[PDB]
Amino acid sequence: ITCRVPMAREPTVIHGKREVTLHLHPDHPTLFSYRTLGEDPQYHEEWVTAAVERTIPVPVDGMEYHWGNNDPVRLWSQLTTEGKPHGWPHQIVQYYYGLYPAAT
Amino acid sequence: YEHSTVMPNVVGFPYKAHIERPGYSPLTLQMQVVETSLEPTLNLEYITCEYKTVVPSPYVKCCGASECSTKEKPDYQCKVYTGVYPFMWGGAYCFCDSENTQLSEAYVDRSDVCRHDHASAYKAHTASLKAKVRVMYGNVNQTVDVYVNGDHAVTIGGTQFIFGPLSSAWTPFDNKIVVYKDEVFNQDFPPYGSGQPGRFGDIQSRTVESNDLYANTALKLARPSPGMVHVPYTQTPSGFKYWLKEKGTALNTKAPFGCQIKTNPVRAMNCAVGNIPVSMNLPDSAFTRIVEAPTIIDLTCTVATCTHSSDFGGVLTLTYKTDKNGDCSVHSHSNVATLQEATAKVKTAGKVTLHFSTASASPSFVVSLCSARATCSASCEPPKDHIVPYAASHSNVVFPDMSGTALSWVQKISGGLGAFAIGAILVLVVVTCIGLRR
Amino acid sequence: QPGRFGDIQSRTVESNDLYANTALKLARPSPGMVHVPYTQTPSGFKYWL
Ligand SMILES: *[C@@H]1O[C@H](CO)[C@@H](O[C@@H]2O[C@H](CO)[C@@H](O)[C@H](O)[C@H]2NC(C)=O)[C@H](O)[C@H]1NC(C)=O
Ligand SMILES: *[C@@H]1O[C@H](CO)[C@@H](O)[C@H](O)[C@H]1NC(C)=O
Repeated sequence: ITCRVPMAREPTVIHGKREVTLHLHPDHPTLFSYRTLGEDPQYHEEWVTAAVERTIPVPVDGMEYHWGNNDPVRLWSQLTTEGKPHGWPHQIVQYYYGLYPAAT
Repeated sequence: YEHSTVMPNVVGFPYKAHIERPGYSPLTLQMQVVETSLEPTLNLEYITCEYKTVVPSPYVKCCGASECSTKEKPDYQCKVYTGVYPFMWGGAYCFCDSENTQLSEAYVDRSDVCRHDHASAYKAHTASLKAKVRVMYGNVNQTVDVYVNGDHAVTIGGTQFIFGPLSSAWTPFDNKIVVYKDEVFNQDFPPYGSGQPGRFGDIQSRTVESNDLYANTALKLARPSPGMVHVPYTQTPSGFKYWLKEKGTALNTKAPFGCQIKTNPVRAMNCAVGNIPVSMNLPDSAFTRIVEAPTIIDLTCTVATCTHSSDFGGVLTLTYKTDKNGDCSVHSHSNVATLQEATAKVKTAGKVTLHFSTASASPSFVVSLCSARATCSASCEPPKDHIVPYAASHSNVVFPDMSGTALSWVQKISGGLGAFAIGAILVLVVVTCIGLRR
Repeated sequence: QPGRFGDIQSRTVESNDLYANTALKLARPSPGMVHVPYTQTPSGFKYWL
């Protein structure tokens, strides 16, 4: 038969540099999972009981998270940094280092 | 006419394909991939479900003896015990104080319900791919389903399309998989006839309708307690429930490349990897003569704004001189930047505007409008928003053009140093030659 | 901010002005029913308590 189940509360999202912070306020023990859409995924899943905060990395490829019984939500990160990419040479190198550290 | 090209296997990424032949106006094709499904070929090995234990009523013989013979039945276990004194509510059961024998036996059979609830074991082979592609050009806009294997061919508007084969042969399923309800698990399972008690595979069957069954559950009987009628037995619990309790992490939350796993039939959808080569054969009715198409002369390009972001964060303006108003096909001849629209309208005014997306700091690309071409170079700045909810709409290129500010600086530094080095070499050569003259 | 300390504030105990931020989003009712659904972050005062 067809069997009725509630939908979890929507979490609170705060952005950041290659990171997101999620405030989760559950009413029942709920399953929370997340993964990255890259070559080697950093999959994770856990049971949440009380109100909590979590930090999730979002690479330039993408992240997908599943909370409660809602549809999975996907996020992507743009190429953002500090420094002018058309100024003095030290600003050039600092901006490029902000993009990729090791290569620069 | 015949043509061939390659497209990226990313769902939702637009592709502009430029086809030009002498004597006919250039054409632009819009190709998109809406969904892709990868399904492997399976060979069923066995199924597993919960079991049940049948223990019939024990046999009691007063002033006598009994012996039991073996039977062909899964994990049949029989025993006979002597010196028993059964009791019930009415009182004693037999005259003989110590000449009574109790015959007990038990066996195991599959659950009457596990037809609905069972887990299957499969071996995975080479997988075939099918896809859904949307094609746009002129007054034609249609979505068709194709097999990406290099054999299937489709016809749209008198045009033949052939897709595949895929460049990289990569599959997420390993050799052995286990399927339950709507989840798949990439785990190794014991071969048939070698199951172990308490773990996955306690009971086995070739198929759901099989009349045979192989079970190993360590059915051990024991002597009944004095003055009672019952058949004690100890047996390890069902391994199917144990596996259900700590199966692990399903492939749905672990599969790489962000592609989704579905069952009935088992498949992986939207697996973004590799590139798809497409071949095409076109008729002569889809082109237009040079005489009918407008003529564009003295084309120059200037950029207005550039901010390399996921969306189309770049706008530029194109100036031209024409002879009659009409429609032209606009294309970007380099992978560094991607255009949004493929067909533009040209009038006597001579000004048009275009939107494009890029990733490099200082892009440089050739833009073609009808039969004319021009070059564009731009200076761009990074965006400020950190996280956005739409996928990237540009190919990831980062290396700047040789005319960029940073590359100009390094070129000037290297040029000065090289000139100084050449001067040193010339000075030393002149000095040593003058010294050798004497 | 919703969900933390001070989701609703009043300048005094008898003020008539109030500032609230709790993300009161609505939703479509299920077919063949009479009700009003809404999703709201729990009170942050209890969380702080
Ligand atoms: C009635 O009970 C008597 C016991 O008094 C049973 O006689 C026994 O029979 C067995 C079987 O040959 C012998 O081994 C015992 O030694 C006998 N006991 C005695 C005391 O003689 C008799 O079999 C019972 N009859 C029925 C029909 O159950
Ligand atoms: C092509 O057809 C589809 C299906 O109706 C439609 O959604 C899409 O907007 C069409 N494209 C254009 C450019 O009209």
